[PDB]
Amino acid sequence: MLMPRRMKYRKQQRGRLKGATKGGDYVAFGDYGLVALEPAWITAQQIEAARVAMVRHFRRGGKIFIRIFPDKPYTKKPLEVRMGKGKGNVEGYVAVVKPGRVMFEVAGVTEEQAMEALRIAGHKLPIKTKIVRRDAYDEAQ
Amino acid sequence: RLTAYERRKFRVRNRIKRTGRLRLSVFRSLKHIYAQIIDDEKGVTLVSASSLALKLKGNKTEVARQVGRALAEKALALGIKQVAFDRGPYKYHGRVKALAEGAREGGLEF
Amino acid sequence: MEYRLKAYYREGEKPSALRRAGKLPGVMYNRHLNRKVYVDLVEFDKVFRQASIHHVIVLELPDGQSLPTLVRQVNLDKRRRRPEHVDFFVLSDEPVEMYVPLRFVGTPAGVRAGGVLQEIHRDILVKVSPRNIPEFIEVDVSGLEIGDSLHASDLKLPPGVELAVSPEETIAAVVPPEDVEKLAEEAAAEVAEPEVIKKGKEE
Amino acid sequence: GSTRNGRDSQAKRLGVKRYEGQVVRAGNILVRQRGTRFKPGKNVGMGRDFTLFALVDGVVEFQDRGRLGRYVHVRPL
RNA sequence: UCCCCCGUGCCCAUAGCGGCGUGGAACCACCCGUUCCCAUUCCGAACACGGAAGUGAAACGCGCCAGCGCCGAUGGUACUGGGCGGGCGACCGCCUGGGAGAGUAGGUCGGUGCGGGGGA
RNA sequence: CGAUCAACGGAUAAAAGUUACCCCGGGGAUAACAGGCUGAUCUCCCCCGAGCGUCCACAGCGGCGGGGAGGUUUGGCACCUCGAUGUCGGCUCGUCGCAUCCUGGGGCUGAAGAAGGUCCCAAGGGUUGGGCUGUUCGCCCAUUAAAGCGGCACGCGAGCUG
RNA sequence: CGCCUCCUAAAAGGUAACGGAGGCGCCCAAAGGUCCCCUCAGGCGGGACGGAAAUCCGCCGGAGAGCGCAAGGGUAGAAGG
RNA sequence: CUGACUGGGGCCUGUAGAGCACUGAUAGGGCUAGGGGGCCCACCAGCCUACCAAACCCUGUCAAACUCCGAAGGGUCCCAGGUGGAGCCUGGGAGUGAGGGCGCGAGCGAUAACGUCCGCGUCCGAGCGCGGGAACAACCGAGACCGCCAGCUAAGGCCCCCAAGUCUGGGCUAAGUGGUAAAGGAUGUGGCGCCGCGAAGACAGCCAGGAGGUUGGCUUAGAAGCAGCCAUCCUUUAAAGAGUGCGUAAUAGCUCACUGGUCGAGUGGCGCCGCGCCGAAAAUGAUCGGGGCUUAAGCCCAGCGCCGAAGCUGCGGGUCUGGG
Ligand SMILES: CC(=O)[C@H]1O[C@@H](OC2=CCC(/C=C(\C)C(=O)N[C@@H]3[C@H](O)[C@@H](O)[C@H]4OCO[C@H]4[C@@H]3O)=CC2=O)[C@@H](O)[C@@H]1O
Ligand SMILES: NC(=[NH2+])NCCC[C@H](N)C(=O)O
Ligand SMILES: [Mg+2]
Ligand SMILES: [Mg+2]
Ligand SMILES: [Mg+2]
Ligand SMILES: [Mg+2]
Ligand SMILES: [Mg+2]
Ligand SMILES: [Mg+2]
Ligand SMILES: [Mg+2]
Ligand SMILES: [Mg+2]
Ligand SMILES: [Mg+2]
Ligand SMILES: [Mg+2]
Ligand SMILES: [Mg+2]
Ligand SMILES: [Mg+2]
Ligand SMILES: [Mg+2]
Ligand SMILES: [Mg+2]
Ligand SMILES: [Mg+2]
Ligand SMILES: [Mg+2]
Ligand SMILES: [Mg+2]
Ligand SMILES: [Mg+2]
Ligand SMILES: [Mg+2]
Ligand SMILES: [Mg+2]
Ligand SMILES: [Mg+2]
Ligand SMILES: [Mg+2]
Ligand SMILES: [Mg+2]
Ligand SMILES: [Mg+2]
Ligand SMILES: [Mg+2]
Ligand SMILES: [Mg+2]
Ligand SMILES: [Mg+2]
Ligand SMILES: [Mg+2]
Ligand SMILES: [Mg+2]
Ligand SMILES: [Mg+2]
Ligand SMILES: [Mg+2]
Ligand SMILES: [Mg+2]
Ligand SMILES: [Mg+2]
Ligand SMILES: [Mg+2]
Ligand SMILES: [Mg+2]
Ligand SMILES: [Mg+2]
Ligand SMILES: [Mg+2]
Ligand SMILES: [Mg+2]
Ligand SMILES: [Mg+2]
Ligand SMILES: [Mg+2]
Ligand SMILES: [Mg+2]
Ligand SMILES: [Mg+2]
Ligand SMILES: [Mg+2]
Ligand SMILES: [Mg+2]
Ligand SMILES: [Mg+2]
Ligand SMILES: [Mg+2]
Ligand SMILES: [Mg+2]
Ligand SMILES: [Mg+2]
Ligand SMILES: [Mg+2]
Ligand SMILES: [Mg+2]
Ligand SMILES: [Mg+2]
Ligand SMILES: [Mg+2]
Ligand SMILES: [Mg+2]
Ligand SMILES: [Mg+2]
Ligand SMILES: [Mg+2]
Ligand SMILES: [Mg+2]
Ligand SMILES: [Mg+2]
Ligand SMILES: [Mg+2]
Ligand SMILES: [Mg+2]
Ligand SMILES: [Mg+2]
Ligand SMILES: [Mg+2]
Ligand SMILES: [Mg+2]
Ligand SMILES: [Mg+2]
Ligand SMILES: [Mg+2]
Ligand SMILES: [Mg+2]
Ligand SMILES: [Mg+2]
Ligand SMILES: [Mg+2]
Ligand SMILES: [Mg+2]
Ligand SMILES: [Mg+2]
Ligand SMILES: [Mg+2]
Ligand SMILES: [Mg+2]
Ligand SMILES: [Mg+2]
Ligand SMILES: [Mg+2]
Ligand SMILES: [Mg+2]
Ligand SMILES: [Mg+2]
Ligand SMILES: [Mg+2]
Ligand SMILES: [Mg+2]
Ligand SMILES: [Mg+2]
Ligand SMILES: [Mg+2]
Ligand SMILES: [Mg+2]
Ligand SMILES: [Mg+2]
Ligand SMILES: [Mg+2]
Ligand SMILES: [Mg+2]
Ligand SMILES: [Mg+2]
Ligand SMILES: [Mg+2]
Ligand SMILES: [Mg+2]
Ligand SMILES: [Mg+2]
Ligand SMILES: [Mg+2]
Ligand SMILES: [Mg+2]
Ligand SMILES: [Mg+2]
Ligand SMILES: [Mg+2]
Ligand SMILES: [Mg+2]
Ligand SMILES: [Mg+2]
Ligand SMILES: [Mg+2]
Ligand SMILES: [Mg+2]
Ligand SMILES: [Mg+2]
Ligand SMILES: [Mg+2]
Ligand SMILES: [Mg+2]
Ligand SMILES: [Mg+2]
Ligand SMILES: [Mg+2]
Ligand SMILES: [Mg+2]
Ligand SMILES: [Mg+2]
Ligand SMILES: [Mg+2]
Ligand SMILES: [Mg+2]
Ligand SMILES: [Mg+2]
Ligand SMILES: [Mg+2]
Ligand SMILES: [Mg+2]
Ligand SMILES: [Mg+2]
Ligand SMILES: [Mg+2]
Ligand SMILES: [Mg+2]
Ligand SMILES: [Mg+2]
Ligand SMILES: [Mg+2]
Ligand SMILES: [Mg+2]
Ligand SMILES: [Mg+2]
Ligand SMILES: [Mg+2]
Ligand SMILES: [Mg+2]
Ligand SMILES: [Mg+2]
Ligand SMILES: [Mg+2]
Ligand SMILES: [Mg+2]
Ligand SMILES: [Mg+2]
Ligand SMILES: [Mg+2]
Ligand SMILES: [Mg+2]
Ligand SMILES: [Mg+2]
Ligand SMILES: [Mg+2]
Ligand SMILES: [Mg+2]
Ligand SMILES: [Mg+2]
Ligand SMILES: [Mg+2]
Ligand SMILES: [Mg+2]
Ligand SMILES: [Mg+2]
Ligand SMILES: [Mg+2]
Ligand SMILES: [Mg+2]
Ligand SMILES: [Mg+2]
Ligand SMILES: [Mg+2]
Ligand SMILES: [Mg+2]
Ligand SMILES: [Mg+2]
Ligand SMILES: [Mg+2]
Ligand SMILES: [Mg+2]
Ligand SMILES: [Mg+2]
Ligand SMILES: [Mg+2]
Ligand SMILES: [Mg+2]
Ligand SMILES: [Mg+2]
Ligand SMILES: [Mg+2]
Ligand SMILES: [Mg+2]
Ligand SMILES: [Mg+2]
Ligand SMILES: [Mg+2]
Ligand SMILES: [Mg+2]
Ligand SMILES: [Mg+2]
Ligand SMILES: [Mg+2]
Ligand SMILES: [Mg+2]
Ligand SMILES: [Mg+2]
Ligand SMILES: [Mg+2]
Ligand SMILES: [Mg+2]
Ligand SMILES: [Mg+2]
Ligand SMILES: [Mg+2]
Ligand SMILES: [Mg+2]
Ligand SMILES: [Mg+2]
Ligand SMILES: [Mg+2]
Ligand SMILES: [Mg+2]
Ligand SMILES: [Mg+2]
Ligand SMILES: [Mg+2]
Ligand SMILES: [Mg+2]
Ligand SMILES: [Mg+2]
Ligand SMILES: [Mg+2]
Ligand SMILES: [Mg+2]
Ligand SMILES: [Mg+2]
Ligand SMILES: [Mg+2]
Ligand SMILES: [Mg+2]
Ligand SMILES: [Mg+2]
Ligand SMILES: [Mg+2]
Ligand SMILES: [Mg+2]
Ligand SMILES: [Mg+2]
Ligand SMILES: [Mg+2]
Ligand SMILES: [Mg+2]
Ligand SMILES: [Mg+2]
Ligand SMILES: [Mg+2]
Ligand SMILES: [Mg+2]
Ligand SMILES: [Mg+2]
Ligand SMILES: [Mg+2]
Ligand SMILES: [Mg+2]
Ligand SMILES: [Mg+2]
Ligand SMILES: [Mg+2]
Ligand SMILES: [Mg+2]
Ligand SMILES: [Mg+2]
Ligand SMILES: [Mg+2]
Ligand SMILES: [Mg+2]
Ligand SMILES: [Mg+2]
Ligand SMILES: [Mg+2]
Ligand SMILES: [Mg+2]
Ligand SMILES: [Mg+2]
Ligand SMILES: [Mg+2]
Ligand SMILES: [Mg+2]
Ligand SMILES: [Mg+2]
Ligand SMILES: [Mg+2]
Ligand SMILES: [Mg+2]
Ligand SMILES: [Mg+2]
Ligand SMILES: [Mg+2]
Ligand SMILES: [Mg+2]
Ligand SMILES: [Mg+2]
Ligand SMILES: [Mg+2]
Ligand SMILES: [Mg+2]
Ligand SMILES: [Mg+2]
Ligand SMILES: [Mg+2]
Ligand SMILES: [Mg+2]
Ligand SMILES: [Mg+2]
Ligand SMILES: [Mg+2]
Ligand SMILES: [Mg+2]
Ligand SMILES: [Mg+2]
Ligand SMILES: [Mg+2]
Ligand SMILES: [Mg+2]
Ligand SMILES: [Mg+2]
Ligand SMILES: [Mg+2]
Ligand SMILES: [Mg+2]
Ligand SMILES: [Mg+2]
Ligand SMILES: [Mg+2]
Ligand SMILES: [Mg+2]
Ligand SMILES: [Mg+2]
Ligand SMILES: [Mg+2]
Ligand SMILES: [Mg+2]
Ligand SMILES: [Mg+2]
Ligand SMILES: [Mg+2]
Ligand SMILES: [Mg+2]
Ligand SMILES: [Mg+2]
Ligand SMILES: [Mg+2]
Ligand SMILES: [Mg+2]
Ligand SMILES: [Mg+2]
Ligand SMILES: [Mg+2]
Ligand SMILES: [Mg+2]
Ligand SMILES: [Mg+2]
Ligand SMILES: [Mg+2]
Ligand SMILES: [Mg+2]
Ligand SMILES: [Mg+2]
Ligand SMILES: [Mg+2]
Ligand SMILES: [Mg+2]
Ligand SMILES: [Mg+2]
Ligand SMILES: [Mg+2]
Ligand SMILES: [Mg+2]
Repeated sequence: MLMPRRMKYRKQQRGRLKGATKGGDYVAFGDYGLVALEPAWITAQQIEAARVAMVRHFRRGGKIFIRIFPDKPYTKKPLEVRMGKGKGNVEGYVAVVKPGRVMFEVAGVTEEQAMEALRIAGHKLPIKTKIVRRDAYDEAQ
Repeated sequence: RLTAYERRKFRVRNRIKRTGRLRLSVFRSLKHIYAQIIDDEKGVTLVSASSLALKLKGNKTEVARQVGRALAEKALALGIKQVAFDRGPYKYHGRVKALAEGAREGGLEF
Repeated sequence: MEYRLKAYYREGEKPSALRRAGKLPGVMYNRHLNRKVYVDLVEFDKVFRQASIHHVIVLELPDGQSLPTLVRQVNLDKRRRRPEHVDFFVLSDEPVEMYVPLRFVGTPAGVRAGGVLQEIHRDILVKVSPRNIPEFIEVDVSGLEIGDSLHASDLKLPPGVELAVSPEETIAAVVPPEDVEKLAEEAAAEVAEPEVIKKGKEE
Repeated sequence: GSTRNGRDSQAKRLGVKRYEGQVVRAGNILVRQRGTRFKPGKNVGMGRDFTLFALVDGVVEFQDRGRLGRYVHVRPL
């Protein structure tokens, strides 16, 4: 599942989660999108869960666009150790996501299929979401 | 993309102007040789001398020497004595050398 | 078609006041003029969803003028997903670069075969005269299988309109569908851990 | 459990030491730097470690000459 | 004090790439030679000297063209010094002063100082 | 000129261990207990509805993921206590919580009946004797309506045991 | 455990943790002084043995090469040859 | 007179933000080396690819150790304001070198800790003196020289405990929400927008009908609209999907979308905002500080008045410093 093929640095500092999303705020590929309403580190496991739930709803058909990528290494100390003695080990990868980011888009599917696949996908994510349809506002960006 | 010609010219001239003397610049064409003493602080030429301006005659080396004497005679008259020689793209040799040796005979100090 | 929208002039009114009065701040320009305007947001929304950046909007200014415009730019509040400002570009007699809709006529054979028609471009950038704006540009996609594509070179353009993009720019593609039968392969798939780019004496 | 890092060198206190308009004396250091981030201009020398220093009493003046670089001059009083 | 050219600066691509066109009287270049000065890790290509039959082909200069490159508002927004509020938090707002970046309209096939030769 | 005086401002020219036989001065400036803050881990409860259940997502189940509660586990932290806050287990004596083991009242069932399963209400009372082991726990024997799980400084040593 | 480079470091300087990454304890008689000359990597095309890459030719190519060694800064109008 | 602080002016900077031109990352598509695999060959070529995919490009993004950009600020010098328990110089005497909470910016930790480690600020330390916050070092208010049975305010308050409004106007809530919590769930309530469908008679109710090809096609072990598929086509019609949901092992059957009659005016579906509901279990006796409160004594919006400290004022006094 998603993670960088290679990287310059093994561990990243934690950073902040302030502000509206930086880009990716308009539908770019398909007909409908799933928009983040609150900030989070979405894991790679969560992205894959949202993805599999969407192809499973479609069974055979449609196209899913995943517009977030987890390049941020997630670190955790081994259980029961004290503070100190260096940074914890990389245990996973997360995509930073801020309000307004279009995380997923779908195409090649009916409106009922897209509304439902995107809804189920939303239940796999640790944040509130919103389903949107491509507008002329999207097309003008 | 610069030529070996332009790099050579920039090279010898940056070193000259760093000393802050009035510079004796020399341009050598296939036919003629020209000299002007330039104040790089004001970007202004103080005095000139050309084989073209003097309508000078035959052997290029002997011509160059005489425009050197010519530049000196006009230079001293204005008060200019010390100077830095600017061979620009040319080797200190031949026509350029002759012009330098002719300027020195007139008492230009370099 | 051709749509109309009342606009108004503004000077020192703070944008946040205009937006709280339900008005949308905007600007109006070309090589000759530049004016600060505003439009009623509810009214502008009704037009813009019909006339995108594609169709002419004529602004009825309160001074009695009537200027033909294209919307050149719509700035969105990235959080709330709402328009916060509009550029109206006022057209002249000279030609103009602009986006003309694409109409994908036909059902691709690949789409009959199970595929999906990925509409990579939904409009196309074009130099054309304002007296000359086509409503759309038809493209036949019925011959595309999985996975063929069309480019702006394959575009049959009406009279007086010329491509303003590289004819190698791709405009449509028919790709394979999502398939549950793929899932189990992807679940049991193995991905060796990421490599860290070597630094120092080790390079 | 142990760290292979934990090393860093002392800070070197680099940067410009006299800004435009400041009255300096000959020998005053104007810029501490690694390489020629600034170049010596009129009445300014440069030492083996790229340090710019004033060659005369006077006033510091900076000049940004685009692709030719940024320069520090000392205008005599 | 105007136009062309030749030197030499300054601004530091609005000055660049590319395409086309143009100039040899003058100037510049290529050019003609390699005796002489000087020269090639081989080569008169370069550097250099002595020349003056030819050509503006190359180069250089000067024009035109916006395909690229470069520059680029206005408006709006992000962010923010200072002042205030809100949320359990992740974080979110308001006031006052400041205010990008991206993008849009557009701009650009340079401007200018000093000396020299020529022209009117 | 002679320094891995590298513990690199370099105590001597010259130096390792052990103490449950231990001692003094100090510290809650700092650990082991208990409490506290926290809740990763732990226990419990939910959201989503892939898929199972012949048929049928939801009788009983719940892939991949998502949200919480509690403060009984193991820890994190080091905040009162080191001019002392006695420790496991048992016995004795209780008392409380309810996420209920039984008894009482219910809905659903893939509930014929009888017997079950699952969830809801419910803390009034009740919740056995023995073999093993210091044990808590657990396994086993014989029963039982049932042989509940937790808190009270892992309740209770100025109450006993040891 | 001293020293160097980058980050953390909140656009002067400085700034901690058993925070995130690397290096030093040398070397060079030229790899130093000065004078003179020269300009890269890379792409494409062409060339016996000859290859992805040996050496040659042409075109494009402002610096992505090089600068003994880490990293950074600097740098061809040279600090590179 | 040089100070903190401030005004103007110049220079220095690479953070916030943003960007992708460099260094890396990155999804998809295009294009296209090289591989895989498939035809065809060993005579050395050739073609096919819904396979992995370099370079390049397009769309769309990510970065403390990336930057084509780049603030607000900050630093420093000059001129000016600034006479302050300001500043500078020399010397005598120290104490301190366990900090801590909070706000903001980061690292570590788990986007844990009354956690830990730096930065800017602040308070406590030393203001455990005073008002407010039920109580409470550091939250809000405010820097206590002494005295007064005088006055004004601050935060916070004005139904009673308890000093001052059971003050005024508009709205919301019915949950004692207020008076601790999340995903998520819901014909709770109110205010908005947006579709439709309807007096060319809607919705609801009642009333009929809802049909031949079709026990249909992948199909056999059942698959007959309604166990999965690579299908939705006709026919008679007012109308009718080879079918919404229920049922059969199959079938049938009910009944939906569906059309006609019946009444006679609304009806169904979205989306957004305010306030509430559930989700909500822990251990001695409960409780918002208590009582008690419902067109509030709750919440939102707008006001007038008052109460309220050791702050400020009036009066009197002390001491030190400065000026007479
Ligand atoms: C006793 C003293 O004199 C002083 O010390 C203080 O008290 C205590 C100190 C330590 C202590 C427990 C220790 C060291 C321990 O290791 N305990 C574990 C475990 O936790 C325990 O539960 C048992 O488990 C099975 O065996 C034990 C096991 O060794 C218990 C105390 O009460 C102070 O208040 C007293 O005055
Ligand atoms: N004027 C300013 N500096 N504003 C700073 C804005 C920061 C504040 N948290 C806000 O979002 O409003
Ligand atoms: Mg951190
Ligand atoms: Mg996480
Ligand atoms: Mg972590
Ligand atoms: Mg441990
Ligand atoms: Mg650590
Ligand atoms: Mg960690
Ligand atoms: Mg993880
Ligand atoms: Mg985001
Ligand atoms: Mg969710
Ligand atoms: Mg964009
Ligand atoms: Mg709208
Ligand atoms: Mg180590
Ligand atoms: Mg470190
Ligand atoms: Mg060290
Ligand atoms: Mg230091
Ligand atoms: Mg340091
Ligand atoms: Mg440093
Ligand atoms: Mg500096
Ligand atoms: Mg030196
Ligand atoms: Mg040196
Ligand atoms: Mg200046
Ligand atoms: Mg100067
Ligand atoms: Mg010229
Ligand atoms: Mg000038
Ligand atoms: Mg050109
Ligand atoms: Mg011509
Ligand atoms: Mg030309
Ligand atoms: Mg000629
Ligand atoms: Mg001629
Ligand atoms: Mg010879
Ligand atoms: Mg001879
Ligand atoms: Mg020759
Ligand atoms: Mg020559
Ligand atoms: Mg000749
Ligand atoms: Mg020519
Ligand atoms: Mg030339
Ligand atoms: Mg033009
Ligand atoms: Mg600029
Ligand atoms: Mg711009
Ligand atoms: Mg602006
Ligand atoms: Mg602020
Ligand atoms: Mg804000
Ligand atoms: Mg502001
Ligand atoms: Mg402002
Ligand atoms: Mg900015
Ligand atoms: Mg801009
Ligand atoms: Mg140009
Ligand atoms: Mg010029
Ligand atoms: Mg001149
Ligand atoms: Mg002139
Ligand atoms: Mg002239
Ligand atoms: Mg010794
Ligand atoms: Mg070492
Ligand atoms: Mg030591
Ligand atoms: Mg020692
Ligand atoms: Mg040392
Ligand atoms: Mg000693
Ligand atoms: Mg010694
Ligand atoms: Mg000795
Ligand atoms: Mg020893
Ligand atoms: Mg020793
Ligand atoms: Mg001993
Ligand atoms: Mg012993
Ligand atoms: Mg022993
Ligand atoms: Mg013994
Ligand atoms: Mg003994
Ligand atoms: Mg003894
Ligand atoms: Mg013994
Ligand atoms: Mg003893
Ligand atoms: Mg003792
Ligand atoms: Mg002692
Ligand atoms: Mg003692
Ligand atoms: Mg303690
Ligand atoms: Mg200590
Ligand atoms: Mg302890
Ligand atoms: Mg202890
Ligand atoms: Mg302990
Ligand atoms: Mg412990
Ligand atoms: Mg323990
Ligand atoms: Mg205890
Ligand atoms: Mg403890
Ligand atoms: Mg205690
Ligand atoms: Mg306790
Ligand atoms: Mg706690
Ligand atoms: Mg918890
Ligand atoms: Mg908790
Ligand atoms: Mg947990
Ligand atoms: Mg729950
Ligand atoms: Mg469910
Ligand atoms: Mg099944
Ligand atoms: Mg069922
Ligand atoms: Mg199923
Ligand atoms: Mg369930
Ligand atoms: Mg599970
Ligand atoms: Mg969780
Ligand atoms: Mg959990
Ligand atoms: Mg506890
Ligand atoms: Mg405990
Ligand atoms: Mg612990
Ligand atoms: Mg504990
Ligand atoms: Mg610990
Ligand atoms: Mg402790
Ligand atoms: Mg302690
Ligand atoms: Mg501490
Ligand atoms: Mg103790
Ligand atoms: Mg005592
Ligand atoms: Mg005591
Ligand atoms: Mg005692
Ligand atoms: Mg134990
Ligand atoms: Mg008990
Ligand atoms: Mg219960
Ligand atoms: Mg019962
Ligand atoms: Mg019962
Ligand atoms: Mg029964
Ligand atoms: Mg039965
Ligand atoms: Mg039975
Ligand atoms: Mg039952
Ligand atoms: Mg139930
Ligand atoms: Mg129930
Ligand atoms: Mg009971
Ligand atoms: Mg009881
Ligand atoms: Mg009981
Ligand atoms: Mg026995
Ligand atoms: Mg026995
Ligand atoms: Mg026993
Ligand atoms: Mg036992
Ligand atoms: Mg026994
Ligand atoms: Mg056991
Ligand atoms: Mg066993
Ligand atoms: Mg029995
Ligand atoms: Mg029973
Ligand atoms: Mg028993
Ligand atoms: Mg207990
Ligand atoms: Mg315990
Ligand atoms: Mg224990
Ligand atoms: Mg105990
Ligand atoms: Mg116990
Ligand atoms: Mg006890
Ligand atoms: Mg005892
Ligand atoms: Mg005991
Ligand atoms: Mg006791
Ligand atoms: Mg006792
Ligand atoms: Mg006792
Ligand atoms: Mg006692
Ligand atoms: Mg005993
Ligand atoms: Mg014993
Ligand atoms: Mg040191
Ligand atoms: Mg720093
Ligand atoms: Mg820094
Ligand atoms: Mg700094
Ligand atoms: Mg300093
Ligand atoms: Mg360490
Ligand atoms: Mg090392
Ligand atoms: Mg040598
Ligand atoms: Mg090459
Ligand atoms: Mg080749
Ligand atoms: Mg070959
Ligand atoms: Mg080759
Ligand atoms: Mg380099
Ligand atoms: Mg190395
Ligand atoms: Mg003053
Ligand atoms: Mg000052
Ligand atoms: Mg000052
Ligand atoms: Mg100031
Ligand atoms: Mg940033
Ligand atoms: Mg990039
Ligand atoms: Mg871009
Ligand atoms: Mg970032
Ligand atoms: Mg970024
Ligand atoms: Mg950084
Ligand atoms: Mg940055
Ligand atoms: Mg810019
Ligand atoms: Mg500034
Ligand atoms: Mg700073
Ligand atoms: Mg400043
Ligand atoms: Mg300052
Ligand atoms: Mg300033
Ligand atoms: Mg002053
Ligand atoms: Mg003082
Ligand atoms: Mg003082
Ligand atoms: Mg004084
Ligand atoms: Mg003193
Ligand atoms: Mg004294
Ligand atoms: Mg004394
Ligand atoms: Mg001390
Ligand atoms: Mg001391
Ligand atoms: Mg100390
Ligand atoms: Mg200390
Ligand atoms: Mg301490
Ligand atoms: Mg501290
Ligand atoms: Mg500390
Ligand atoms: Mg803090
Ligand atoms: Mg702090
Ligand atoms: Mg705040
Ligand atoms: Mg914060
Ligand atoms: Mg902070
Ligand atoms: Mg940090
Ligand atoms: Mg959590
Ligand atoms: Mg602390
Ligand atoms: Mg904290
Ligand atoms: Mg913290
Ligand atoms: Mg502090
Ligand atoms: Mg103290
Ligand atoms: Mg205070
Ligand atoms: Mg204080
Ligand atoms: Mg206090
Ligand atoms: Mg206190
Ligand atoms: Mg008090
Ligand atoms: Mg207080
Ligand atoms: Mg109080
Ligand atoms: Mg009170
Ligand atoms: Mg308090
Ligand atoms: Mg406290
Ligand atoms: Mg006072
Ligand atoms: Mg009053
Ligand atoms: Mg008040
Ligand atoms: Mg009250
Ligand atoms: Mg009262
Ligand atoms: Mg009031
Ligand atoms: Mg009232
Ligand atoms: Mg309730
Ligand atoms: Mg209540
Ligand atoms: Mg309550
Ligand atoms: Mg909720
Ligand atoms: Mg909710
Ligand atoms: Mg509702
Ligand atoms: Mg509502
Ligand atoms: Mg069928
Ligand atoms: Mg039927
Ligand atoms: Mg509730
Ligand atoms: Mg009212
Ligand atoms: Mg008062
Ligand atoms: Mg008073
Ligand atoms: Mg007072
Ligand atoms: Mg008085
Ligand atoms: Mg005094």
